[PDB]
Amino acid sequence: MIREERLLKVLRAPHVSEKASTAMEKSNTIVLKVAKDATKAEIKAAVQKLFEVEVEVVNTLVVKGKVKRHGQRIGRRSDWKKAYVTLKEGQNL
Amino acid sequence: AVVKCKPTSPGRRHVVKVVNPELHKGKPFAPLLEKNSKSGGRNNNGRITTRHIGGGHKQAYRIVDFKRNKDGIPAVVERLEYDPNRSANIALVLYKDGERRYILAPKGLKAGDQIQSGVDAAIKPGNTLPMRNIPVGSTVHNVEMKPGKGGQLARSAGTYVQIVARDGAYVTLRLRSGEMRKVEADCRATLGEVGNAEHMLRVLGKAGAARWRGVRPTVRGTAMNPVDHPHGGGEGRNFGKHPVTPWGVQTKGKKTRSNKRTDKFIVRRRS
Amino acid sequence: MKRTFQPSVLKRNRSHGFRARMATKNGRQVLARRRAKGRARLTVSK
RNA sequence: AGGACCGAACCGACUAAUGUCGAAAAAUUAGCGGAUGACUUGUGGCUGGGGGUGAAAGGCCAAUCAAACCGGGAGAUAGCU
RNA sequence: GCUCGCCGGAAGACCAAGGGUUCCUGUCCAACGUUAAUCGGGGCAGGGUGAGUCGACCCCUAAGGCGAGGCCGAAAGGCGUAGUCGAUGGGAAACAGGUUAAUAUUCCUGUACUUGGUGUUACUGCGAAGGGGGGACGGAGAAGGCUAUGUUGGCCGGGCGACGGUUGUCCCGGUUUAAGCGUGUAGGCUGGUUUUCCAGGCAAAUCCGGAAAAUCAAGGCUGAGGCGUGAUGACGAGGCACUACGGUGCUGAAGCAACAAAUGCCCUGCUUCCAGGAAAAGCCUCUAAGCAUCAGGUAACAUCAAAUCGUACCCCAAACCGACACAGGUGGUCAGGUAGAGAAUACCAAGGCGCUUGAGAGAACUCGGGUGAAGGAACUAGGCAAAAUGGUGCCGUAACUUCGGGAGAAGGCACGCUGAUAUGUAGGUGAGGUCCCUCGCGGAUGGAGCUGAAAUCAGUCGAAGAUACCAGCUGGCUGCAACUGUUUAUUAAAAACACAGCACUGUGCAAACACGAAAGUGGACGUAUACGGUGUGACGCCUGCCCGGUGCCGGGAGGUUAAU
Repeated sequence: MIREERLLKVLRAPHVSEKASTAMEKSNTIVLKVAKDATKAEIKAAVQKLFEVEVEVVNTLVVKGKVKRHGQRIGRRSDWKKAYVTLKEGQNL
Repeated sequence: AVVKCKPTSPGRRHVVKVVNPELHKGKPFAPLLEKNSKSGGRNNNGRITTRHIGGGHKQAYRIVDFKRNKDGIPAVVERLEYDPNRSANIALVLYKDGERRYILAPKGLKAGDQIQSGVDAAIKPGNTLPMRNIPVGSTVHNVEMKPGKGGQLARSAGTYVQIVARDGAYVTLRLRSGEMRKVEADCRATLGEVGNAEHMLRVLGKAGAARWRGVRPTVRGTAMNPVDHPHGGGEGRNFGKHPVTPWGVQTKGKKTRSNKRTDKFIVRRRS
Repeated sequence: MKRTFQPSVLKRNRSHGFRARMATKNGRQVLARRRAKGRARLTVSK
């Protein structure tokens, strides 16, 4: 019974992109930014309570941030989690 | 088992094949198969102890029931098998119990022979017991040194010992080499010789053989440079020294033996 | 001409790994020597 | 059957020619030897300095080996520049 | 965009390993790029990397490491026992198609399947750090069958030819479909099956082992392939409509037969050979303790899950390695069509590329090439190179000898192409029909067609038909060393090395010895037909003396002399 305490935490963000919209339309699949742990089932229940809707199943992933340099100094973004998250049918917000 | 093969190859010239046309073509008996490691000379530390060692083909194991201590329960051989772990050959027998084991071979040992061990053993070869009850004089082999050590004697191709004397509690025995040694009569041993004695007929002519008989080349010592070996030097093929161990101790003859733990068993040294 | 360096991240580890050094005394006797000098990087496994 | 032959790959380095500030801190061009076996190459692992291993040449050991590298002694010492 | 050139057992595609954002979008040209730059692995920004099934992780070990105890050791600590991890190995199962600029067996469609859990059901002996089995293994050959694959026809659909001809032996393309499932084959192995009993499998066994007795010849097990299902689906030339001149949407015909046949599969097969050829888990049996009413297991149903982590991209390389976008090196997977013995040799296919300065000019001298009159090695240290030869099939072919070889000895023959033989023959293949049988994916049958040498003979062009490439010079005398082998990563490849046997020697196991501060290593899981060391080198003939010296093996009578 994933505790809402950790749960509400887990999610980082919803994301926007062409492919995101494209999954949205062709499949009703939601397109997000979420934590480092962000295990699939975690995400499942998370969005499931957070939109009161009927998740089908998700795809997990790992971004690799770019190692850009910032003036002279070099850096690299800490990585995060998108996910291909869909339902059999749903109303998007 | 002797056949000269025909000199079709420069390099097949002096070969000598050693063919027992009775050796069982096929796979050994699982109940005696055991994993083996190629040491190549190394030690626990890993340093190569014994030299020219290494390579050699994969090579299974056949735990020898040297002890053969099973008494009163008889067995019959079923197959003589070839083992690269020996120069002799191994013979699976079937104890009346049904438990199975290879054994090493007397010469006349063939398929269809029924034996066992024990002090009341028959005197047909292959059986074994201690030489308190083995009659004197008999030519035997496969001999223990201490009671129940298992047997480290005459273990080899066409090996066997003939009794020279039996000393009350004791017995002196003619090693196939020529030293005679007291051994306790309760030390067990197997009657008869060993077959297969023709190994020496093989000449391993191709470099390949010893290669795949697991032999590194061995230097002609002095040929190398002084840099490491006792022998050495020579602005071309010169010794002018003494033959000594590769650590410096004279060879071509030095009495080096000093056990003294057992020398009281050295009745007459080997020549 | 197949020159000196060849790569293996696995072999990096089993070569000079963090666990490697810290498991042996002498290894345990380097981390300071650099921390003494204050290297950014302890070893090469990052 | 063959430590067989001819000869692909593969491994090797015999001859010459560039090339020797070169494209490469050893190449390629013309060739050339082996080409089922002492075959050969990965991946894994083992071996340590007056040590290792070496089908021996004093070889080879992170290009670097008649004693690896690196730290220290130690600013070694220098009837010599 | 056009034309041209180049590769293609790769300069193509896919991977590991490494790379660790470079890929694509958009954007700019400082610098980076060796010229210019509008282009980019270059600057900036955004994006994209989706796994119950593909790896990893995971279960197990493998050679290895570490190491409680301990043993050994100045202290470090050596070492191993229990253990315990450590892939290049083994272990449950996914695919076709579509899908984007950028991924995809993970996304969409459809069809799978596999592994636990959960319960419901009825059946109910299960269960193990342990028993056994299996997993399970070498090399060399050799088929055969199939198949991808490839060829032709049939088919469709397109078309009628830029100049002689070109409505047909016409021309151009296409002529498709997974897993699994059910089939169960060519094939391969296999005696089954029952009862009894037994010092065996560390107890225990009902199992493996064995003994017997019986008792019947069948079953079992394996195993590609092909066939039905798959798959009335999709794909699928093309067509059509729209245009973002880049793709959308719908329709989408035909989509079969035959041939040829793998370095692939049946193959862990078979058959042979000695050099004698991992393990343990996963799996199956078994029972101990224990409980066997419970539990647990059998299975039918139903249900659920099947974490993460990896996942783009690059790769014979501009991204890996060597300081460069590198003429050097880096394994694995695939493997077309043309002649061809052919993974090559040439030249194309899909593909891909045209190597980041260019342009003129045409002396020397180079550097690679080709070309050559007579001469034909006189050149040169040296016939170095170059040249010169080379193939296939046949004839014929020495010295000498370990009888094998040499010996591709040499030397010569001949070779295109068309026709006929014989409008394709030999051969291979096998249609239909005919039957035969326990009915099959059965068999004899017959040869339909089709594929298809080679030879002979005929005829004939050239100068030449091994026409290109590709593709040994050979002789003869010998020194050396028997050679296959090794060798100086980088100036040397042999005679140097090793090597087969041979002898010497040393050594009978807590063996010698080597390392080891000692434990304890390897030897050797061996017991002298064994191993060490040395010397030497196949083989055939042989291998003499000098024991003074110097070492070694022995003998001790006396001189000799420490420590006490």
